[PDB]
Amino acid sequence: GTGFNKGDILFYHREFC
Amino acid sequence: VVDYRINEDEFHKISLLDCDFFIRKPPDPDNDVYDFREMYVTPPDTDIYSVPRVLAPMPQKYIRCAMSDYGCYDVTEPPIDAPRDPLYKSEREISKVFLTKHYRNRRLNDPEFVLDFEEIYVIDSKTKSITRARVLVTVPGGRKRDRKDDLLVIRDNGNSFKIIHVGERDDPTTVIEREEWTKTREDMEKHLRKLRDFSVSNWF
Amino acid sequence: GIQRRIWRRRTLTKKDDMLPFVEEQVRKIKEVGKVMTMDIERLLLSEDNRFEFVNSVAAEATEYVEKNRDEYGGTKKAIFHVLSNRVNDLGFDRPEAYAESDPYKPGPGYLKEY
Amino acid sequence: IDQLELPPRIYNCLKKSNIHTLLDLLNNSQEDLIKMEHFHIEDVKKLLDILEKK
Amino acid sequence: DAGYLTRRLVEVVQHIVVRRTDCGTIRGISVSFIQTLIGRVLADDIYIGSRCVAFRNQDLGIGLVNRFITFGTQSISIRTPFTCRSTSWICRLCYGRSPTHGDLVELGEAVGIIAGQSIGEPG
Amino acid sequence: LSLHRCGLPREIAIELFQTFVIRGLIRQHLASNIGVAKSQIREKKPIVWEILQEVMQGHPVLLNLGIQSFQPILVEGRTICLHPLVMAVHVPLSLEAQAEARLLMFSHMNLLSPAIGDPISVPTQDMLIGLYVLTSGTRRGICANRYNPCEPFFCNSYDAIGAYRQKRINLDSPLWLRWQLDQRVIASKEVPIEVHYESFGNYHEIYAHYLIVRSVKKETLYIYIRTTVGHISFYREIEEAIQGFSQAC
Amino acid sequence: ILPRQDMPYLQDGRPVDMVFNPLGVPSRMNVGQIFECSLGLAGSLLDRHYRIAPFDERYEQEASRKLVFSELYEASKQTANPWVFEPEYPGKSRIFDGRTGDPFEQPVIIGKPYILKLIMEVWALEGFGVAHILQEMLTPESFRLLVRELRSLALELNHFLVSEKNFQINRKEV
Amino acid sequence: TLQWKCVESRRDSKRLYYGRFILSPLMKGQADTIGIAMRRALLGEIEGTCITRAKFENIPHDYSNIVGIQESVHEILMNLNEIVLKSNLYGTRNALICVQGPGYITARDIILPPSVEIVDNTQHIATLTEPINLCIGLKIERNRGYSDRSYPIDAVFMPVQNANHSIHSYGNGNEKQEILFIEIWTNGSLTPKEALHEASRNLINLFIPFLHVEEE
Amino acid sequence: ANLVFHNKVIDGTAIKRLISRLIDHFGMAYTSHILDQVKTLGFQQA
Amino acid sequence: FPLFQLESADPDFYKIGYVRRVRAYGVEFKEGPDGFGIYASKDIEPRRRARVIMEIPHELMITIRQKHPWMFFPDIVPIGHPIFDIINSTDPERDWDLRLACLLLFSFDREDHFWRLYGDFLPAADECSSLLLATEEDLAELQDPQLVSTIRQQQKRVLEFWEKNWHSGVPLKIKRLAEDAERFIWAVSIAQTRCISMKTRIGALVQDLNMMIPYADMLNHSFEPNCFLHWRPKDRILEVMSNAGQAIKKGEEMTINYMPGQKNNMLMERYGFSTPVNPWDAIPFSGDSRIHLNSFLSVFNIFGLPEEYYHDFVDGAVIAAARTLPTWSDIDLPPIPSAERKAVKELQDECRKMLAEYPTTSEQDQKLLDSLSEARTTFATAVKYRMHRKMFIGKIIKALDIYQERLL
Ligand SMILES: Nc1ncnc2c1ncn2[C@@H]1O[C@H](CSCC[C@H](N)C(=O)O)[C@@H](O)[C@H]1O
Ligand SMILES: [Zn+2]
Repeated sequence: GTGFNKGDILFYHREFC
Repeated sequence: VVDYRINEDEFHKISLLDCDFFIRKPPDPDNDVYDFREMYVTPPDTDIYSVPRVLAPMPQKYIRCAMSDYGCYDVTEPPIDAPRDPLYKSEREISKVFLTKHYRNRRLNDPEFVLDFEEIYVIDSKTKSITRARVLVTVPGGRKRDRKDDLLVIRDNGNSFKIIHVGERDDPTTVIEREEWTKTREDMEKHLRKLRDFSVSNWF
Repeated sequence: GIQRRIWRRRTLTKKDDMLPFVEEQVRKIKEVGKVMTMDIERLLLSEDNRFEFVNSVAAEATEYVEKNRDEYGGTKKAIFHVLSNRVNDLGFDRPEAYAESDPYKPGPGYLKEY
Repeated sequence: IDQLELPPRIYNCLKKSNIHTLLDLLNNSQEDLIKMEHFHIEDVKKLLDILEKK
Repeated sequence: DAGYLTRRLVEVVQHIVVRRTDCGTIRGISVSFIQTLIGRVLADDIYIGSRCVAFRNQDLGIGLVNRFITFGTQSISIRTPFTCRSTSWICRLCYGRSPTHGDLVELGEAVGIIAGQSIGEPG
Repeated sequence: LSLHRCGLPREIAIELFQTFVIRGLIRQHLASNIGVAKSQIREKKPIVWEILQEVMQGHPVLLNLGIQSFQPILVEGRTICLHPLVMAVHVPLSLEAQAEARLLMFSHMNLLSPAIGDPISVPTQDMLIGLYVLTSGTRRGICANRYNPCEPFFCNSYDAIGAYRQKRINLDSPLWLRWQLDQRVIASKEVPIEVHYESFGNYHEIYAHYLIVRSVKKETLYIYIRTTVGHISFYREIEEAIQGFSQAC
Repeated sequence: ILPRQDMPYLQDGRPVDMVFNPLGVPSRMNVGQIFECSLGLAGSLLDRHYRIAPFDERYEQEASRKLVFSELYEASKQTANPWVFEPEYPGKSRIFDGRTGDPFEQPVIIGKPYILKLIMEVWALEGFGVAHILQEMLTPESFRLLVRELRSLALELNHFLVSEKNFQINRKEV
Repeated sequence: TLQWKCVESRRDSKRLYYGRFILSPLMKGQADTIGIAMRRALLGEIEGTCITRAKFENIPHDYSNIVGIQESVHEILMNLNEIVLKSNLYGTRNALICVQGPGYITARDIILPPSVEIVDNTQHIATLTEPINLCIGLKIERNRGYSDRSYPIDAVFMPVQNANHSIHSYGNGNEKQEILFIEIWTNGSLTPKEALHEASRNLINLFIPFLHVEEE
Repeated sequence: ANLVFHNKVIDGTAIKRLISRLIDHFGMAYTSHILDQVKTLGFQQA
Repeated sequence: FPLFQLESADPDFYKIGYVRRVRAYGVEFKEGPDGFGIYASKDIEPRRRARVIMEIPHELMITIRQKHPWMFFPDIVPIGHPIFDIINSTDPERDWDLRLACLLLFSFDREDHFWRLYGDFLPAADECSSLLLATEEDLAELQDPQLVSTIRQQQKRVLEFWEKNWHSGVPLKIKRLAEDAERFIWAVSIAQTRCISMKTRIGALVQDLNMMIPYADMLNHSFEPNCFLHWRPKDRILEVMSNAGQAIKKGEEMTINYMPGQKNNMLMERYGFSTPVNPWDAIPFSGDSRIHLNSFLSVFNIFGLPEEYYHDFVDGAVIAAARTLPTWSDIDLPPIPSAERKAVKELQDECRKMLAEYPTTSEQDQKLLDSLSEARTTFATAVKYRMHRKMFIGKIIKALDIYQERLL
């Protein structure tokens, strides 16, 4: 039944602008 | 059996339960003219033609006839194999076909159109035969009468034909109840016959 | 084929012989919950094995309770929410968790009596 | 609608359709009113103008 | 007496579960009545002349069985619990259609216990 | 009761669902904690029964095809109410157990017995006589007429049923019904008893149970069925059941 | 339990107190209750009690039928209650539905009888395949206690789990 | 206080009106008595208007079919039996159908007596092929449900097609309270709300006579 | 719905056959509702 | 306030299916000069799973096994009928369309069969775009000798089958199916253009079928379809399912992929149509000049593996250009801009050399199609085919120009 078959880059690297 | 295969568009094709009946069709706009000199009969949906049995003299010249079929409904409940298989199946089984001559060969749209019930031809599926019906006329007037007043009554598996006046028409309830009364009356007496005091008893 | 554009509309050009007092019954069907019964059978037509369907529904229901604990156990049952969501995923419309209420209740404290 | 200066033929059509208040008339579209018998497109502008003027 | 028989019947087949789709058996049971054929899965093709009217591994419905009666179908080979390649389990095709669900029996069904109940209960 | 429902008394339901009633009281802040939630249940505070109805809805229970799953509803009284086609009560706790109860053990996906595939819930006893009396048609032959004979017409089935409600006809009095569907009447496969053939082209075919009007000039085909309101009522009940379920789903 | 206006009522207007299923009699073949109820009705209307020794048929054929029908007729005649004895169907009478006022179609037997007041499951779950329901209804103390009793017979019952990933054997704490 | 309200209304077609109504709060046992009495009043005590006789003029030869008319005489009678009417007539009046020739004869073509109105103008009567003149005299009557070459028409007087009632019971402790629902289906000759009012008035008129006194 | 029109009598074996055909054609959810309606009709007429 | 504010198909088209358990959800059948189509009657909002668009019962289909032996599902041919002998005499590999055509003509002759009604909504002999109906003059407008020879062999095979099996001595029940060769050719044209091949499970039997499916043969083809077909074995219903998570706007056409990975010449041979945005069309280059495959894909934002290219101007033609252009790739070696310009210039010259092979141009063909007034359906199909190929070659020249400049 139901028991069958076992049931961060790109940050701090931006343009200074 | 005949050696050839006919051209079926020169014939009326009449389909019954056990045969296809072919009668030659002279060209006509209403397609209701019959040439009975050439007729064939075949097993259903087949092109192997043979001469049908003829049990009565057939018309020699062209005649105009109205066709109606005679039979029953086979309403069954077939087994349900596939999903959504139908709960019922309703088919028509035709055992006889009636060909009723138009009086004086008048057309359907003729204002003086009436049927000539004295000349009716019957096709039987069981025997693959064609014959003329024996008709009993009870209307007063003889051969010269108002054909607009007569009614044809068909009974006994399409074997008894009676022409009555339209004022003698039976109610459909009366027809059904007559058959039931006759059958139950005989069955009741058969049931009561084995009682040993039957011979000294009354019906009431 | 191409004529100028004018074209032949396709029609049946053939005969097909195959071509009101149930309000109380319809409203009772919804009241007793028979609608979900048909939905369950509808979902099981798309399932090869009904035992893995039961397991999958329970697995999805467990996820609902972990995500939002306080919203389930009363008027909204997690298993009913799963079934209604799966019917809506097929493109049909059902109320959320099949939850319905009596609009003719005469105020608080009153229980409908069977 | 009794307090709007509608022509009597328009008034009878709205009452025949059980349109009684101003809000009932507003919720009806312009196609619905044409579906009513004896109320046509030529009657929409004169009815709208009365509601435009109101 | 009915309960004691039911307990022994369940015990002898309690372990039988539908565990495979197809055991891949080649043998079948030959049959030459309608109720003993509905739901069976065919083990071989059936021909009427040169026309195959039913294919191998096709389940037998009421329409197919009536066709075998109408025409000259002398022998039909079906897959039964007697043909499966195991005694610790059975496959879907050797069991056939489920009575309670209309389709082929599903994987994981405890058909042994169902068989035990279906015989013990009418005792 | 519906086939999938059962009725539980308050005294039995509150014990079976006490853990859910306590949680419902705490969740909706009607009780501060576990200890307070018990006192309100003890003291029969009326807010308890409102919560009990909420938590019981959508929560099936097992009743011990000896054991089945039903959706419980609160009923008046002190007894357990079961539908006529059917003591231990088990409440599934885990969602895995609740899924199995609703999706595998309910009384509508087990309509066929595994032995041969027969239906389980066939009407019996008083249900069966009611159908038998309903579909026992009109008296016939010598039981209908004292003497050898050498009925109303209804446009639709609703007029026939309406005439029956107004005591104009009896349940087994014969009538003719105008039929505007195909010929789907189960009857003996028999040729007409009588054919009445008018000289203008119309002919009436009188069968044992229906009348068919046809013509050789037109394509008309009119069907009138000789039946009773009992047969009409039985046909309508099944048809409206199918139509009602389709509209609701 | 119904209000008196919902009960079926007789041709004298009195509603009945109890309604029994008539299908229980032919299967159980206890016709004596039919005799008693009819005679009880006659006695109440005639202000009589009856004490009848069993097997009254020793006097004559259909002795009970003669006693009951004759007393029913006497009750009907003396009290001017023709419904009590119907020549067409003795012992039965047409009664009315309290809800609608329409008569019931067939005549119904009525009377006044004397009524007293009185003082595999695992297999089914396995057949359904409800494995988690079965686990809940079983729960382990049943097996841990079994191990100790087997230990009293110098037998050890160890439960080992073999991992399908790394094939390592784990002895469960039992 | 005891009040009534309409909770559901619908008009499926010109001859299919549905309405559901509520009456609350009622004391125990009252809703059943009201529902039983109202249902009986709705089904047979409300007067409807129907065609009861038809008479084909021009001496149509008393046959089962008429030249130029597709339908037989019986089919015309069946179609006339299905025409829904409303009126305030006292006694009996005559209507008339006089159609020149080819086309569709519908209820729109009936010439009505003063108080009589037609509900569905599109209801079919007869199809005329030939340009013959058809003249049918009709007999119109207003009757309760429970009540010369002219063909009778067995009309069933039921402007209310169906009616049902159900009761809901509510309680808070010892205090009980029941709610009455009434469902009404009409054929369009009357609204469900109007049928509710006429059934109540007809019931009241039935019980007023018990309160009558006599002059001395 | 293309239900056949029975017109003679419905006994125990006739209703059992009809239910089995309804199950095979409409499914168990439809037939379960049909059973409830037929059950109610039988009780009312009895 | 509310007071102050392609033709629909024959209504009986959907009704004849609807009374036989055909269901359509949120779509409508619309008819135009180019034929039938299925369009979303409303905004089909995305869901977590595929939405059911249409449900077609199995009993309304005409199906035959792809592989021998020939069995029909549902079985409609009576035992002993001569039509089976005609079906059984076919080539198992090549004559699948002949087998379906025989079943189709047989189905039209049956009174109770659904395709007796549904056949009236099939395109006629002068409306079907199949090249089996194309005249020799229509094939002259293809400008493709390989495709023309393929069609001529198809027409020869179909005609010879009719002449062999519909001679004078055959029974009348066979003659009335295909009284003339054109009737049988039309049936084969319907079979080729409308057959749907799927793997289905019926009961316990899993098999490949060639299927004539009503209301699903009205879905048009797209190489980026918004719908797909799904067989539901339990109730024997074909489902048309919209892609999961994909929003479909009101009026948008519902499409399926008839032939994944197939070129326009294959679409023309089978279905008698072509698309200018076919992502599998190929062009014969010499290979002397090659561009950088990685750069070309990134310039036009074409991602995924070569067999599953997709776009995040760019359409199926640019994807086809990526697969058909001569390309080089050296893991992560960058391309020299001046060497890539020589390749782009030489590839454009070879593209113009092939456009100069056609007597007319793409826009001249487009205006010819607008000027037509008495043209056969296949003639316009033949012109659209050669015009689409010219549009594809022209798209490559534009794509190379854009790529050459975006490489700076
Ligand atoms: N994307 C597409 N572009 C042009 N024609 C197409 C197309 N998809 C399908 N078709 C046409 O539709 C046919 C497949 S059957 C699809 C329905 C068809 N339009 C009809 O009205 O019956 C093919 O023969 C093809 O000519
Ligand atoms: Zn096996």
